[PDB]
Amino acid sequence: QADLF
Amino acid sequence: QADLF
Amino acid sequence: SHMKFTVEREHLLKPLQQVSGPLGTLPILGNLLLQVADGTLSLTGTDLEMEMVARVALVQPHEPGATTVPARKFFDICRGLPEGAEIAVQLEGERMLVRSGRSRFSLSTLPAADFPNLDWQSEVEFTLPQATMKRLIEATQFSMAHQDVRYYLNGMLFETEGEELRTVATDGHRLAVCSMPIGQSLPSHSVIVPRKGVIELMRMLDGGDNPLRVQIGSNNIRAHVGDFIFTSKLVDGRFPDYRRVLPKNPDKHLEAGCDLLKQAFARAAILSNEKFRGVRLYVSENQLKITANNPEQEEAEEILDVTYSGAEMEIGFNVSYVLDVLNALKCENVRMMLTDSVSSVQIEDAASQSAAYVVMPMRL
Amino acid sequence: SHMKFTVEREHLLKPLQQVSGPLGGRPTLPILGNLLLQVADGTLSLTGTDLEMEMVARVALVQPHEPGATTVPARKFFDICRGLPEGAEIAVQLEGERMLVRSGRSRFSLSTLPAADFPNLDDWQSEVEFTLPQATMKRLIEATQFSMAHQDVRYYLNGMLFETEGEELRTVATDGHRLAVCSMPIGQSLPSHSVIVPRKGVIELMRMLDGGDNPLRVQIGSNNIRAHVGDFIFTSKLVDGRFPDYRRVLPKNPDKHLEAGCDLLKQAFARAAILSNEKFRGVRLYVSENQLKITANNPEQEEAEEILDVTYSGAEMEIGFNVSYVLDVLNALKCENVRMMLTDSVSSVQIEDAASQSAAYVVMPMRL
Repeated sequence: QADLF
Repeated sequence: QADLF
Repeated sequence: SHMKFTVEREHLLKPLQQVSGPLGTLPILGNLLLQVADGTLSLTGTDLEMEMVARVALVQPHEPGATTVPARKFFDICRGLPEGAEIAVQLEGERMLVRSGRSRFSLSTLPAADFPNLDWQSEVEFTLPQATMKRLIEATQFSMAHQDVRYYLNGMLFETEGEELRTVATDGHRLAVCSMPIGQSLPSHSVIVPRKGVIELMRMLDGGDNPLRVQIGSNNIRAHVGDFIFTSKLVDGRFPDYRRVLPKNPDKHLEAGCDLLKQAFARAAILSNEKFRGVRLYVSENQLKITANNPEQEEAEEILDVTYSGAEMEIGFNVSYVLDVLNALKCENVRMMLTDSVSSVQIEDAASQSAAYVVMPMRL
Repeated sequence: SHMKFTVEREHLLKPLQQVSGPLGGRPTLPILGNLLLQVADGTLSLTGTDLEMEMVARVALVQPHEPGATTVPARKFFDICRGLPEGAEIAVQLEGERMLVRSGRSRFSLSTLPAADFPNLDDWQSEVEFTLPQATMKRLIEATQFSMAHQDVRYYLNGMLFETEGEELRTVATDGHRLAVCSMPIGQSLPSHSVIVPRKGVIELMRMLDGGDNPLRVQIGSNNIRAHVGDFIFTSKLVDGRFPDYRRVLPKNPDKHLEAGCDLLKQAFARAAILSNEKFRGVRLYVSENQLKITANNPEQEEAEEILDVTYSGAEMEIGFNVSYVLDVLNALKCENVRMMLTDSVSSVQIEDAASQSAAYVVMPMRL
């Protein structure tokens, strides 16, 4: 799961 | 609580 | 295996729901057995104690065979397709292919040969409308024991006598018994159906008058209604005799409205002890006073005008046992038959002797 | 205390329900399980609180009454009132440390705790004020609330940003993986300001919006927010922290635009989800000329495949998502067609209603 910030 | 039988 | 079939979504959903009932340790018990033979699709689920079968007529081209498929995943697929969808099913090796429209699914299977069967011979048989079987169970099921070491009480007695079918349930504190005449001459016989099977049978039947055929073996019971077949092992044990717990010569009779009585008990319960649930009843001069108090020393008092015959008396109860009975009766007026503070009490619909409930008091 | 009043059951039930909202749910301090009751100037006020927020209801007293205050167990008092017959008159008075409740032949004695001990939120000053329709506040929260964090260590994401700019009220919610932002016109000129409302308070604000031609009046202080609807007043402390800037997480140059039916797209993700990994819920999207393919597989090597007709002319690409994040957006977008704006497999996607830009959703993909 990639992160937005 | 009393027993029924 | 050769199994292949195409069926509309709406013909699968209710069968899948019903045969999934017993499902909740062995992986194959999480699967449904699917069988095609003689133009019929049969669906079976089991927990090893009970099993549920649903049959679906196949009017579209098909091929006979069998497999077992994950129940929840298969049900979710069918439920999720659009209304009216055609669901095509086939096997490829150890996987089941499901196809509808532009939707395609591959499910892992387990061999149908590994699926457990529940063969036995019926000794008692009778037919009754399914609504009658359903309400017999609904009237008594709440008084069944749960996880009691006396294993024979974790279930419901089914008893035939003369023309009547009877259900009995008790947990050692309270009891419920309900009889209905079914208009057939029956042997005198009683069996214990385990509580999990009782509840699943109850949830399978709807309020219809479709005839339900019951077969009781020495170790098994079976109920066939329409396209659904329920089977359960029986609990092998001896059950208490309800006739011997009923009050024998009640000299005190109380009559009151069911709703008014239930509502007074429900409000008094609010300030009862949350673990022991004890409330006190005082009956005298055609009036009933219900009181409750809790460790915080809060207090509830309810007074009702009732019709009461007999000596004045005071008696304690677990209010949940009393509320269970009154929620079950669903009637205009109730009748309570009492003897003394240390003996059981019988509660029933004032207009019907079909169902009776016995609750043992508390010392408080 | 002198407090006495008599009120009809149906005038008490909805206020008791509303002011009990903040009550849990894991006791803490006994008085926090009580409602504050106050009578003054012909008004009955009821207050419940969790120390972070409070809900107040006002009830007019047209029958004889006497001023005073106390605190009473909320669940027991509510159940008493709810359990009495319809139309019942409920008489209340204090006798020493006990509250007596009487209706007809029913009588109850409840233990109290002094009103002086009730922790009500302290005095604070309003700095921004405006009025808006309740439906607008409801749409703003409903459009974003699902993207709020829950029990995240970055405490400032366990809530919702409320932002005033120009004529607009804006809400933003994010958990660091997905984000939602919604703006609605308020028809009043507002200062530029942004506050974080804790997630529990966001929920109760959403649950207070029932009534009809009543407007919603909002007051924002430096440390508090207050909402007035009809006879109910909600107050919450604000979260003291810095919120991320939604403007900077938005995809900067999406060159790929997909458009598809919201219902058909939602239903394909829901079915594909069935054979996804139960823990990670990963699904895989492949986009090509007017075609969308959704696949999913799990540790048991089962597989789902869904194909949809879409409007797409961009370069073909493949991208993974947590299907629950996507379905949350599509369930929130109650619309005909959604637009999806993509860049590449490792970049966020922006999702919105194809006919409206008032709400936008940004979801980070998964490594496939």
